[PDB]
Amino acid sequence: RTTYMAKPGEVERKWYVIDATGVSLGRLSSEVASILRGKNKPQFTPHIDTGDFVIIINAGKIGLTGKKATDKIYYRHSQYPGGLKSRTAGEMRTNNPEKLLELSIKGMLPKNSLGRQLFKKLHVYGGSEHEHAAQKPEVYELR
Amino acid sequence: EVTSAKAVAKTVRIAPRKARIVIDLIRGKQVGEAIAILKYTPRSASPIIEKVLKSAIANAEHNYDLDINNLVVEEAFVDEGPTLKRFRPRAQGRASAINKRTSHITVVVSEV
Amino acid sequence: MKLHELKPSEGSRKERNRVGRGTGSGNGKTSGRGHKGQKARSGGGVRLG
Amino acid sequence: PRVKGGTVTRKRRKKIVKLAKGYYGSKHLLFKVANQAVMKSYQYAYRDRRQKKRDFRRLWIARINAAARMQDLSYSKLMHGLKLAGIDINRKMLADLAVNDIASFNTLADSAKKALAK
Amino acid sequence: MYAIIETGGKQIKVEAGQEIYVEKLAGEVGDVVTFDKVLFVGGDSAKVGVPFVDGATVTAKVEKQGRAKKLTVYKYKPKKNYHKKQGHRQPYTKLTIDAIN
RNA sequence: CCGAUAGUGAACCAGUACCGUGAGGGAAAGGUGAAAAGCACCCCGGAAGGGGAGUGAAACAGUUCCUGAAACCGUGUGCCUACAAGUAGUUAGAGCCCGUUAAUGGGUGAUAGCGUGCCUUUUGUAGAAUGAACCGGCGAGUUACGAUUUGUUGCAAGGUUAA
RNA sequence: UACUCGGGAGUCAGACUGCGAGUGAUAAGAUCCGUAGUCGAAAGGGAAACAGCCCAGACCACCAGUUAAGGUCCCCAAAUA
RNA sequence: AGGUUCGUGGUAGGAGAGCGUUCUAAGGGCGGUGAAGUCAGACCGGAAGGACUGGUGGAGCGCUUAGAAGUGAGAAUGCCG
Ligand SMILES: [Mg+2]
Ligand SMILES: [Mg+2]
Ligand SMILES: [Mg+2]
Ligand SMILES: [Mg+2]
Ligand SMILES: [Mg+2]
Ligand SMILES: [Mg+2]
Ligand SMILES: [Mg+2]
Ligand SMILES: [Mg+2]
Ligand SMILES: [Mg+2]
Ligand SMILES: [Mg+2]
Ligand SMILES: [Mg+2]
Ligand SMILES: [Mg+2]
Ligand SMILES: [Mg+2]
Ligand SMILES: [Mg+2]
Ligand SMILES: [Mg+2]
Ligand SMILES: [Mg+2]
Ligand SMILES: [Mg+2]
Ligand SMILES: [Mg+2]
Ligand SMILES: [Mg+2]
Ligand SMILES: [Mg+2]
Ligand SMILES: [Mg+2]
Ligand SMILES: [Mg+2]
Ligand SMILES: [Mg+2]
Ligand SMILES: [Mg+2]
Ligand SMILES: [Mg+2]
Ligand SMILES: [Mg+2]
Ligand SMILES: [Mg+2]
Ligand SMILES: [Mg+2]
Ligand SMILES: [Mg+2]
Ligand SMILES: [Mg+2]
Ligand SMILES: [Mg+2]
Ligand SMILES: [Mg+2]
Ligand SMILES: [Mg+2]
Ligand SMILES: [Mg+2]
Ligand SMILES: [Mg+2]
Ligand SMILES: [Mg+2]
Ligand SMILES: [Mg+2]
Ligand SMILES: [Mg+2]
Ligand SMILES: [Mg+2]
Ligand SMILES: [Mg+2]
Ligand SMILES: [Mg+2]
Ligand SMILES: [Mg+2]
Ligand SMILES: [Mg+2]
Ligand SMILES: [Mg+2]
Ligand SMILES: [Mg+2]
Ligand SMILES: [Mg+2]
Ligand SMILES: [Mg+2]
Ligand SMILES: [Mg+2]
Ligand SMILES: [Mg+2]
Ligand SMILES: [Mg+2]
Ligand SMILES: [Mg+2]
Ligand SMILES: [Mg+2]
Repeated sequence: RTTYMAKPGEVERKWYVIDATGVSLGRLSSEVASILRGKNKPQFTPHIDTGDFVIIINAGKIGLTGKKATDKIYYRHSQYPGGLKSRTAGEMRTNNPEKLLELSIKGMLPKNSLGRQLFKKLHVYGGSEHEHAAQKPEVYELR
Repeated sequence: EVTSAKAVAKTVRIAPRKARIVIDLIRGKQVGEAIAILKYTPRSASPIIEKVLKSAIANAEHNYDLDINNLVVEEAFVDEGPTLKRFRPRAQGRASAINKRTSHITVVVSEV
Repeated sequence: MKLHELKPSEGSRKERNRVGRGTGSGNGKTSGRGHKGQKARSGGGVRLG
Repeated sequence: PRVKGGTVTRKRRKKIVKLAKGYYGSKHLLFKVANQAVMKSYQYAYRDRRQKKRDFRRLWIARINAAARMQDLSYSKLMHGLKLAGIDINRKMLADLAVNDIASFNTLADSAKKALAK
Repeated sequence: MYAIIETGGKQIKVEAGQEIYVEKLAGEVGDVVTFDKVLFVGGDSAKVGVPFVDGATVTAKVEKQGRAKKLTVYKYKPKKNYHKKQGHRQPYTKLTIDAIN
């Protein structure tokens, strides 16, 4: 019958800038993933993109409660026999905070083609100034 | 009317897969260039396709009164025909089948 | 009676049952015989007593 | 009298092969695989005919929740207030109001807030 | 101006001049049907029912009595020699909305 | 009673061809048209084979020639497709292309949710248990005489004939 | 609902779970009995995936509503109660 | 014929109602202004199934009521092409 479905390009997508100072990693990532997915609008449609674009600054000051800064381990395998690598959450917050935020958030998006397409809308900076001043980005305050 | 002519060679002793590799070269080309292409392609199916093409051009000029210089090859395809079944004696007193295949060759020429 | 409207007495004739014509009739694959016995074989069964 | 099997088998098999039109490869040409494809398609349709209602209710609930969060309410609080006030509009129509006539949705949310606090 | 009415066990949104399909109703072609269960009247005056508004009703005219397209309900169980086939056709009634009160 | 996988093994030069030292075993193969009127003549080619012309009701009936299904092999085009982990579908669904036995129509489908073939045998099989390359035809509870039980019909302390 | 009379069968390889015992080592997805359930012959929801565990028994259609086990930060519907 | 109440998962298996194929008998039909067969469609019935229209085909075939069976195939390392 009659139920509204959006169309590609129908819904206006905005740009948001978020400060990541002192917020826990997962608690920031959940909010950002919900924003990206498009679940904050009454025009949500499961099979198309209606989410917004997110810019994250001060990524080097993300929080890690407990002792996660020294024994939260990230693994990679090169598919060669005995090719496992490990890295702590610390020294990954200091060297490559962008990878930390990116993979933490990527673990929360849907695991399909639309999720990969959504991940391309996330820009994260470890400093304080972004390169996208030409867009308009507006400040967003986490719930 | 009758702007096209065709010729067919039926039940020619040549496997269809070996003629459908030469006849793909001359599709949609001028008749002079197609004859030249068939002349310099050293396969075994070139003389047969060339003969069929020249017959098609000849009966396009004679019956329907068209111009040789203004012709192109519209359609060209190879269709299957009856196969002859033969045998080849393998080792240890048993034989294996051999398929001597034939084909039908068709070419259609027309005004540009 | 007219030969084009013959009607035998109701209840006096019935339809034969045919086994082994598909599973929709309830007498399909095994045809009312069960599974893998002596009584499930062609010409099977034992003497009367 | 002999009854030779003509015209009846092909007529029945062609119906299935026609029902399997649009499938990949031999699934739309050969009877044996087309029969399995048709049975599986019927079973899938039977099951999805029940899952469709569940999916649409989930979609309506998500849209209503998203629209209500903009009025400082959850979905849970809004539905409780609507049930407490005495309003019997289902999720489909609330979602419609949320998508288009948002003014009316905000009026209903005001009614729910009035009943909830009260 | 639109309204939300309840009919056939489910609610439907209507407007003047709109054509709707509902569950089978008692009435011949050309008759007039009145829906007295109105839940919400909107447009420049948002007055809601608790659960029904008031003596406000909706009137409509019958256009056609018929049945929908044919389904085919099929069930089977692998390896158990069980199949079941059955066709369905759902009756309906087609109306045209006249006025909203 | 059968109607060319049927009916004799054999509807056709069949106990033939073929197999075996021998006794012996043992096939496949029907249909132009009412009438050969079976394509004079012209063109390409060595020929085969084609394109015209002609006979014919029909040649898309041209010497396995009535009808001509499926597997299988091709030519053209409307929609989709080179960042994507797929028992291949089903439900939701935009875009593009059409226009029906006219009715809440047809074709293709970017994207999203769900989803481990069919049969047999098993306590239990998606099963790394078994069977099937695909398509077509053929292929399995029958008849005779007795026993017993239910239904129908005729007569009824009688009923009924066999040769 | 029982029972009696008559026509027709199939079945006699069972499986796991809770409780009570034996053999075993107070082992086994072991083996053998008593008792109740489910599977066999049962789809649907939860245990990630899952015959036997927990909830619950599919006549057909609906873009309607209330609940059971289990759950409400994101994948993923609902409390960053 | 109309109601009230209770029901309608299902393997082995029991009971009931039917669809379709070939032939026979009677009645009534259509067909060179085109039969059977074959091809394509978005039609009809609760299922097996049945029509209508158009192309090819070029001479036989339905319908109603009964009767008789060489009576319906996807599987047998099934037989033939
Ligand atoms: Mg040998
Ligand atoms: Mg030798
Ligand atoms: Mg019967
Ligand atoms: Mg049964
Ligand atoms: Mg079977
Ligand atoms: Mg068996
Ligand atoms: Mg037995
Ligand atoms: Mg006969
Ligand atoms: Mg057959
Ligand atoms: Mg498709
Ligand atoms: Mg024949
Ligand atoms: Mg014979
Ligand atoms: Mg000899
Ligand atoms: Mg003759
Ligand atoms: Mg000649
Ligand atoms: Mg000639
Ligand atoms: Mg001619
Ligand atoms: Mg003539
Ligand atoms: Mg004839
Ligand atoms: Mg022929
Ligand atoms: Mg064909
Ligand atoms: Mg990538
Ligand atoms: Mg791409
Ligand atoms: Mg999909
Ligand atoms: Mg075993
Ligand atoms: Mg495998
Ligand atoms: Mg075996
Ligand atoms: Mg095998
Ligand atoms: Mg008597
Ligand atoms: Mg008994
Ligand atoms: Mg015993
Ligand atoms: Mg035992
Ligand atoms: Mg036991
Ligand atoms: Mg134990
Ligand atoms: Mg055990
Ligand atoms: Mg069993
Ligand atoms: Mg279950
Ligand atoms: Mg389950
Ligand atoms: Mg587990
Ligand atoms: Mg099973
Ligand atoms: Mg959620
Ligand atoms: Mg039942
Ligand atoms: Mg039930
Ligand atoms: Mg029975
Ligand atoms: Mg006529
Ligand atoms: Mg005429
Ligand atoms: Mg006949
Ligand atoms: Mg016809
Ligand atoms: Mg009939
Ligand atoms: Mg038979
Ligand atoms: Mg076969
Ligand atoms: Mg073979």
